[PDB]
Amino acid sequence: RWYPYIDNGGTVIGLTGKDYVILAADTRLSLSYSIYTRFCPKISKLTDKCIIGSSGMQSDIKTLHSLLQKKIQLFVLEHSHYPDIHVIARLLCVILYSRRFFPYYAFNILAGVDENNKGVLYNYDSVGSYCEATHSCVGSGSQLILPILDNRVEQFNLGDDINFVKDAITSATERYTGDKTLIYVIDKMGINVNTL
Amino acid sequence: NYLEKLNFDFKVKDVVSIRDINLEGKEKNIETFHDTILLNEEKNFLKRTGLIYGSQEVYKNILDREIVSLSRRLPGIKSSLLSLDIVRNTIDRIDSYEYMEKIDPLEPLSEIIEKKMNI
Amino acid sequence: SYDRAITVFSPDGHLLQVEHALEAVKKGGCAVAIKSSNFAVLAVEKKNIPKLQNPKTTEKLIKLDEHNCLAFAGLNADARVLVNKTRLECQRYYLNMDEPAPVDYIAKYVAKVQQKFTHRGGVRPFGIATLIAGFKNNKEICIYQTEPSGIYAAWKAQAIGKNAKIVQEFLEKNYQENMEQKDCIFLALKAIFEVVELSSKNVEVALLTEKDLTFIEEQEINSMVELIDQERT
Amino acid sequence: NLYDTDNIIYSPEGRLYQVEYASEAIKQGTCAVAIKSKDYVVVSGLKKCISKLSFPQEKIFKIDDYIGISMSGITSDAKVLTKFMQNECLSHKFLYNENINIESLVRSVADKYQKNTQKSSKRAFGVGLMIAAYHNEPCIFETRPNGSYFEYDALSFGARSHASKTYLEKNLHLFEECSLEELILHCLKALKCSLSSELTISNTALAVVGKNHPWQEISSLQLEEYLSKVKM
Amino acid sequence: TLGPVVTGTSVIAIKYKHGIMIAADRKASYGSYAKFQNVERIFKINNKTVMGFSGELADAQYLHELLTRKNINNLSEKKRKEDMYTPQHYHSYVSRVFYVRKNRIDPLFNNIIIAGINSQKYDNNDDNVLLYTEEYKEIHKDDLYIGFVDMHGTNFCDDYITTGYARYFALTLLRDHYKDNMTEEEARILINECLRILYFRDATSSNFIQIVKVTSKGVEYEEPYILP
Amino acid sequence: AGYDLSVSTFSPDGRLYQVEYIYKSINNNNTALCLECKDGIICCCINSNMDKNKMIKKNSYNRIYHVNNNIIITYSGFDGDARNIIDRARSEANTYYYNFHTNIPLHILVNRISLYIHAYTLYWHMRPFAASIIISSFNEKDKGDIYCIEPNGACYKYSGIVIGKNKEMFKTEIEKKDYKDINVRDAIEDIYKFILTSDDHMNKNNLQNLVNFSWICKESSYEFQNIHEEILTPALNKAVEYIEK
Amino acid sequence: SFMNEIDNLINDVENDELEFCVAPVNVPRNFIKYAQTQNKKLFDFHKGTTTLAFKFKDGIIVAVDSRASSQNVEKIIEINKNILGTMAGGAADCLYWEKYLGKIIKIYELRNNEKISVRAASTILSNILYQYKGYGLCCGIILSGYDHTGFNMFYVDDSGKKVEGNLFSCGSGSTYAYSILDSAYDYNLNLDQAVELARNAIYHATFRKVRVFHIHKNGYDKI
Amino acid sequence: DRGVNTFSPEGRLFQVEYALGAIKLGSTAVGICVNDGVILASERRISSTLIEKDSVEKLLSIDDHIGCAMSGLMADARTLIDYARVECNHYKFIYNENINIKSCVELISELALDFSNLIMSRPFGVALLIGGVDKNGPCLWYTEPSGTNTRFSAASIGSAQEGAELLLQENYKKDMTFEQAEILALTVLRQVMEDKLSTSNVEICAIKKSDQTFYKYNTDDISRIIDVLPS
Amino acid sequence: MYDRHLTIFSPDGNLYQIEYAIKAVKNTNITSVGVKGENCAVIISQKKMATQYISQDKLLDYNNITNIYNITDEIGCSMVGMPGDCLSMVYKARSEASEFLYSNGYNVNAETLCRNICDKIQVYTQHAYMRLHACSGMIIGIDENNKPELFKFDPSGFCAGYRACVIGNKEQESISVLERLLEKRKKETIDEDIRNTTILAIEALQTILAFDLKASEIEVAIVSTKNRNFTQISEKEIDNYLTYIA
Repeated sequence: RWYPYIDNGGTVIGLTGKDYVILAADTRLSLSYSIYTRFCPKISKLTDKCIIGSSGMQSDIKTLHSLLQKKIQLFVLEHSHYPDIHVIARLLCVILYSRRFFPYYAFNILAGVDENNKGVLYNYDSVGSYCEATHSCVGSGSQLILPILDNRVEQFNLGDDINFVKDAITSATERYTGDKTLIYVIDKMGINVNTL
Repeated sequence: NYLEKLNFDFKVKDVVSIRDINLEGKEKNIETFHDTILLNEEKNFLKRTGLIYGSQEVYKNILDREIVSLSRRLPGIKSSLLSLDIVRNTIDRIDSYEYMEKIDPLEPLSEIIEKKMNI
Repeated sequence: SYDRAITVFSPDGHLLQVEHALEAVKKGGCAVAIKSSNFAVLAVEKKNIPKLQNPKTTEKLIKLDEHNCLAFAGLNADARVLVNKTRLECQRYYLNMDEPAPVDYIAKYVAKVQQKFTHRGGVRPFGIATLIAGFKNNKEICIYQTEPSGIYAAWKAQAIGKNAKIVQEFLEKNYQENMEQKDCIFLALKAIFEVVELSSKNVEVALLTEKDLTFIEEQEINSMVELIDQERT
Repeated sequence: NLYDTDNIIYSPEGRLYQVEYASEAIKQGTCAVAIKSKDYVVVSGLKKCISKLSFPQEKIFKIDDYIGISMSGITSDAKVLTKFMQNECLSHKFLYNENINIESLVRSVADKYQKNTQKSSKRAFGVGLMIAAYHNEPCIFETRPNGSYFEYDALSFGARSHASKTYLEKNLHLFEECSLEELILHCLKALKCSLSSELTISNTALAVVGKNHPWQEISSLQLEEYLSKVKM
Repeated sequence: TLGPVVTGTSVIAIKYKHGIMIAADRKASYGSYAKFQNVERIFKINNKTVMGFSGELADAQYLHELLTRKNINNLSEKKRKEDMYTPQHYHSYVSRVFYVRKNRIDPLFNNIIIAGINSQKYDNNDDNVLLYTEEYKEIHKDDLYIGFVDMHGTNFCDDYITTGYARYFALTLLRDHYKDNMTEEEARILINECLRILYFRDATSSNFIQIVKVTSKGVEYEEPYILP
Repeated sequence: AGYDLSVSTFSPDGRLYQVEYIYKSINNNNTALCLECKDGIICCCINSNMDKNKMIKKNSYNRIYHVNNNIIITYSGFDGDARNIIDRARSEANTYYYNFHTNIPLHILVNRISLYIHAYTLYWHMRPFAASIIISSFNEKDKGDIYCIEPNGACYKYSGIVIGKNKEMFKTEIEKKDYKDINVRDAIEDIYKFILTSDDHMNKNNLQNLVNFSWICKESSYEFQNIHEEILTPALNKAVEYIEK
Repeated sequence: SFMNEIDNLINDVENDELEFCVAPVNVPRNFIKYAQTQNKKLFDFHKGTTTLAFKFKDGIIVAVDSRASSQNVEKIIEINKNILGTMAGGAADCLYWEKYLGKIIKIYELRNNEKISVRAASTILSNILYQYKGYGLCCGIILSGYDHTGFNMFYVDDSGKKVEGNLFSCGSGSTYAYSILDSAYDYNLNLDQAVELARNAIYHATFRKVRVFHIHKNGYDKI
Repeated sequence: DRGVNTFSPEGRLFQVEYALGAIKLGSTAVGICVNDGVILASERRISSTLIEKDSVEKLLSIDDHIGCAMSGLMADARTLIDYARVECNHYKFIYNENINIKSCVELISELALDFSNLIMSRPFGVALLIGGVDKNGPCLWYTEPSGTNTRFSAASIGSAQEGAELLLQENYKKDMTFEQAEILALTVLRQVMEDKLSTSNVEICAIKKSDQTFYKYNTDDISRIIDVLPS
Repeated sequence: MYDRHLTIFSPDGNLYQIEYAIKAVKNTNITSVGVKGENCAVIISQKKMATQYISQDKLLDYNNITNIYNITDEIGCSMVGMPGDCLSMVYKARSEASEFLYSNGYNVNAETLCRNICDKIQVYTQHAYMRLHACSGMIIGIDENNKPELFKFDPSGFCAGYRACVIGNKEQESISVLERLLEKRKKETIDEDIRNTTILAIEALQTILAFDLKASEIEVAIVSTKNRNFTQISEKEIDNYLTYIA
């Protein structure tokens, strides 16, 4: 009589671009009410132009990120080239479906920039059915953050998109959203971590 | 992890048997407990021996049991396995797996040799 | 022995065990097969003791499935075991497709099994060289011919067994394309009797059509062997 | 003569034969030389070339950050061992989130050498490897076909190994506390002495690892510059 | 494995200039009996490492045995002093063990804290480790380390970490009064504050306090003392 | 003559030739001294065959390992078999403290290792272990104890034992005086004298590079610890000065 | 090694991608269902959009809307150069088994040099779907394409179903699509009238961005 | 006499050397790894006129972007190609991108050398010549039974390969276009064919850079490239 | 060929591996005598290292050298043979005793232990896979009826009852000698027969081995109804018996 699943919180927002992707997220953790810390890194770096961010329970997302990094390093060492974001997406899908009857409590978002200089963001679910989403978010804030994204993106430079992401996440905190934000951005010359 | 491993074998439906409802999850019911009725007891015995005496005793016991069990007839005709009974010290004991019987149907003898020892 | 390489490479790059299987095949009985249009006559040498032995039990032109059929030369028990394996495999394939098994798939499977017995420990090579005849999924008659080494190749008119080379040369010299049923049966009978004594009791020829494997009656065989005896002189 | 039929039989003098033949197989391999300093370990070596049409067979394999090795024997054994240490390093960095001790990896592979040379129906590996690393200090290791691992300041495998061993022993004191360029020059001179046949960009396999510099094969231009430097 | 029977109350761990200070209360409540009041809560895996718990005693003792054998394996294959694993390694080991037990549906009823120092540039006592029986050196917060492992394997790093009933209300006092690089007197006063509110605002708590320090000298077991 | 080609097969006159092949192999391998003292024990490992190899790092190749930081284990045979037996000793101590919580008594460990080494000398396909392992420990109340399993699987309690090349000469040298009263700090000089005299390969320069040590005595609180070079060097100088005269 | 195995046995201290893990609960087959009693946020999988496939004189029309959380998810997978598979119900299950069926078909086409039949692919997919029936599996697929025995529109589901026909539609609101199709449908229909009928029926289905593809004897177009 | 795994006095496996003795007996095959692609060819050694010449083909497709040529024992080589394509499509399943040629030949090599316990019993006496295009251009590979795989600019396998490799060394040049590669391969073949170079007595498969498809040349294409040869 | 290598019947019978194992037991020349009295059972052996490649040295605690061992608490044993094989057979007898005590709920009997060890050695002899244990035991024990029992087996596996026996070199003529001592026993409190059996066993070893047998080269143990626990008699008491005999 012990359910091995709990909601730890997370509001990983996503936004693509012409040649950039903005996978911002929070750095706050809480069991149900009380907060564990105020700085919990969750955005795990996969490759120099690809990252992953999720709002699931901390143990499953950390194990999944570490396993994906191990598989990517094995792929790099045995093949001597970085995997593509499509390859990483298919690997993540197969990994997630490998545990289908005992699924990961992890809503992944795989962000990156293709070799053809095109930002792509892939939203995921528990089992693995993913989609190429121009704007997406997961977790508790997904009810409140998505319609702003449809209003804005669906209806521009990277600065305006970064400012819109900052305004949206701060509005979400005003509306377990978080207290500090890490605005990751993947330009044409690698990732640039921007604490906020 | 579990449930075998997919390998694009392409032979999923056989003309000898049908898949079980649980496949290989092996849900805990009375038949599952009775399946692991002898493996668990010998696990306890090897635990006792290699704990108190040293793991070399468990090593010698397992190699002797595999060697005497390796000395048996081919699949088909039932093997007496007397030497295994002497080594495991079950010749003095008569138990439920000795008496009773299971009658067993669709597999040719050559498929049984392929299944038993991987040819 | 269990987990022991019975067949291994020799100093001159040859598998001596597979070679021994090859002359074991050559010491076996003869068997001829012809193809034309949409049918394939098949013949095997019959060897029975008169007045004591039962010809009915001695069967060589078995049918594997609805369409494919198999003849063999060499070890009979090995042939029976591989026949059981191939029939079970044909029913497995017909379960997954719900369509009849083509000749090419079962020929490749026979080649795979005969290769496996030449590459696994504790198994000797199969001492037979079976040749399969049947229709593909395209519904075109074709014949394949496996060996103990596992090599297979499509054939138009091939023979096996004792004195195989003489029958192969005769068929290569005399074979025509798009022949009649009587012509095909006559050619098969002449081909097997080139290396077999001319008698009705030493042949059990049957014709494979899309309906079935029809065994030729004894009277037709008697008439044809008498005709061949007349033509010889 | 009669006791070499299996790898579980000792001669009247108490000595294996299959293990010695594996050592001879290592001796038949091509040359490779590595030299350490205070905080830098170069690992160079030749690259086998069967014919003029064939490009050279790559020797160096990177196992992990600050971990790369050179084969001097059978290629399949090298591939299997490289895969095993790759899996071990990635598993250690996965579960514990830290770099693996080089001593632990060397002991683990030497343990596998022990298991595979102990039981019958098995053969010892016909390859020796330079398990070199910078786990907070430059180290070069060597696992033999018999279960055993050794550590040196410099090393050579097979071919004209005597010339490289003589040169390294002669100039062993300059190797400690020297610049990276001097270490590269000395190692390439040792490989040139091993050739006794001239060093080129294709057949040379210069690789550098150490402080603020993970394992990465040097580019063609810098390699050409170094081979010009040793030539004059 | 089935459920909690013999459980502790809380343990408070903080950092300061010379090292970590962590304090239990030496209580093992048998549901509603309070049988024992002298249980050894905070263990010591080796030098510069301490593993506290708050939960079932059997799971914590099993983890203590596992970590002890990991340390003995480490010492058995030791050449340099730097070969000793840091607290991060032990913390990741405990996290992986809890995750594996979570997968098996055999959860370990504990809330672990792993604390210590992840470097050896200050002390030099690990070249000559003695298992069976000067002045304090300042240590930067970067070289210090403390972690957490939950029921579900959730883990993180922070300056101050609490388990059990302390996680609700004592964390507020710690966030209010914590400062970087405190003196031992002020740190002990903060510990006394945390444990007196734990004693007053809980039933299964206690006042027979344990204190243990993890500094450049090593692990120091201060004597038991009753709260004021 | 056929019977000698397998360890399992018995010779006609009741002596397994393979076992004496192990004995010859170990006797033609690196030596290993060890003995007891009033303060504690001292085990020494000398690597003479490395004299040709002028490549080894300074004192990096150590043949003396430890279990639980309480027990010393050393050897003279092949490295891999000895390391396997060492890891078996570590595993035995592991299982003992897991399932009983008390440190393994030494007689338990040496008995289990003795039957483990013997457990390979009654089958046909596994290579027999080629290693003669010396286990040792010292307690204040119990004084000292040094065991030595032979490759056959024969464990005996020794006050002092030497195995390898020139083992007879070293055992003759140790028996000149009773070493029970000689302290551990002073016996290093005598050990240096014996290895410099008995062994021909060891010259004056090689004494510091290719030699290993560890005690268990009261100075280290009866626990494992290697000799610091500041302790070895005066003993080396005194031994060289004495032998030079 | 055997040593480590026995050591782990006495001490009582004991993962390829294609291997499927299961719960240690008493009945793993109902495990997800038990978890659905506890919560539903995790078990909110991306469901597929209703699909409408039908034969006509020249080829086959296959139309499907884009509505998942998402509204631009492709609902048709390329099983083969002539076989196009649909997606309905649980997106992950049908997607993964469509890809795995395509890999089986590629292996069969490689070793056995012949184009596979639509009946064969439908039978294989139904067999593997039935292999994991009872564990919990939601998937609605409409195999459709050409083979040497003419065109074929085989329909398969999680429960091992295999029904041949000429008119099919699966997903949410499939009964409305069936009603409109029975109201208006003819085998001897033009391509323009056929795609107009498909668009009208799909628009009726998702009312109470459509994507349509035309499969022909030499492959399939994207219009 | 001896087991399947026993080192010789010269540190060479006896069974590996015997496997290398068997690969010489076989049909000629030639390949040129020019920048435009790979032109892996074969012999079509016809046993007799009664051979159907449809089921006996030496050039098989491990994948759409991979070509190969078989030599030595033929059923064993078919097993190698079957395992290679199985793991290639497995790689396609796990990873979206098509499998590189290098990784495929590693899978082939670790298939070949698994006969030692380090199940299969004896070594695979086959000498394949894998070739195909991937993201870094064309790549041509080789795997003798000893497992020392190595890439080639141009290579030949089968019986009487000495003349083929000598002529390839004496004619091959860098920056050779695809038609030049075709005529070079046909000239090398005709200068190692015992019989005349007819249209039906040769098999060629091409994996072009732009197309990246396994196109086995038909009768008309073979006839054209035979006709365009020099005197 | 290879008839004498494996446990093969060979021409005209005479399984030769068993004879080679028996000869290997004989080559160790550690004579060990066992004698059965009345409500007592003395087992006596020699504290000497088995003959092998190595040799005894002054730096060796001679008390640790021993051939007499305890199975569980009441049933003792004395293996003479190879070093590893003797203690391995001791551990196998311990395992059989543990099996009996765990399953049947009471202490094992000497007869049942001897038959079980005989069956295990039978499995070793019949199977040529594994080498035969060259170690002949000598088991003593008190039965449930409070009577002594002497027993012995060999590498052949011939478990049989005895009243006085010896294992090791020169075991042929010694069969007569013990009988003569039983003749002296043919012509009393518990301690009286205990002392008589002890001095008779010591005299038997003295007559067989034929030297003084100083107190630091004898290990004596007795199981009687007064005590019933296998305990080794001290050195001083052995010296007292030796002086009393002389």
